[PDB]
This record gives sequence, C-alpha cells and structure tokens, in this order.
Amino acid sequence: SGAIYVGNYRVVNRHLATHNDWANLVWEDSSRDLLVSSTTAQGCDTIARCDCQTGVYYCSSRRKHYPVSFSKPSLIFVEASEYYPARYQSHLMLAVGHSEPGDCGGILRCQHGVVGIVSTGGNGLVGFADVRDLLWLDE
Ligand SMILES: Cc1ccccc1NC(=O)c1ccc(C)c(C(N)=O)c1
Ligand SMILES: [Zn+2]
Repeated sequence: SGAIYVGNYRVVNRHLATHNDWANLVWEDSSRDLLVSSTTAQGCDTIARCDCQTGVYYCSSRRKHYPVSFSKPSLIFVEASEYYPARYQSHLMLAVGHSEPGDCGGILRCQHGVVGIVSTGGNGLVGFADVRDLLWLDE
C-alpha cells in the first residue's frame, strides 16, 4: 500500500484504488497502473521534474529503504498477476531489487522529489510507475 499526496490530488496504484478514489476520480490509465483522485485536505509532497536514474525506494516487506539505479520510463511486457492478465505496461522503470505484491505504493524518491511508486515485481526486479511526466499534478 501507499499513496502520493500533492496539492488536492492523491496518486495511487490503479489496482489498489478504493471506492472513494473511484467516486472522486480525476484521471486513470489502465496501461500505467495509475489512478489520481481529488482530496479535500491539502497535500504537500513534491513531484520530481528531472531525468534522474538513481534514487531510493521504500520496501514494506523489508521495513527498509534501498538505493537503486533504474531504467528510463518505457513500455515493458509484464506477466499476469492474481486478478489481471499479462500485458504491456507503459511508463514503467525497472531496477534490480526486492518487491512483493504488498510493496505496491512504496515511493521512489530522488533529490528532486517523488519519481514514482512500486507497481511490479518478479525475477528479482522491482518496477516503478513513473509520475514525473504528469505536470498537471502541481497546478
Ligand atoms: C509488486 C509485485 C511483486 C511481486 C509479484 C507481483 C507483484 N505485482 C503485483 O502485486 C501487481 C498486482 C496487480 C497489478 C494490476 C499489477 C500490475 N502492475 O499490473 C501488479
Ligand atoms: Zn531527480
């Protein structure tokens, strides 16, 4: 689990979105595993606006943060999960690292702010859904 709170927006993994997220929907993209809902309370997280390929992510299955090198956002084939088929996921970044299903939502940060959230795993790789291209999140 996990979310990003910026301005009057909440960014979550689309497969973990709640009824309240869907009832206050702003934007969702099934190919990216992202959903953004509106909030009444103001958030104060900052989204990174950069091309960093190094950062640190939170791994809830180890109660630890890990420094990683990750690939630029791209269209990657990902295997089937418990309730969803195998497909190409877009705007995905991969790194060598540990990730279990419940780790989804853990934030990847660089010196400029939030880069993305854990979205995929398997074969000793962790994949993060990028949010740096969503410039509207800060306006
Ligand atoms: C994070 C992880 C680690 C190890 C093994 C599997 C996972 N993946 C998931 O739990 C997961 C579940 C549901 C969906 C829709 C997606 C996705 N991004 O398409 C990923
Ligand atoms: Zn950066």
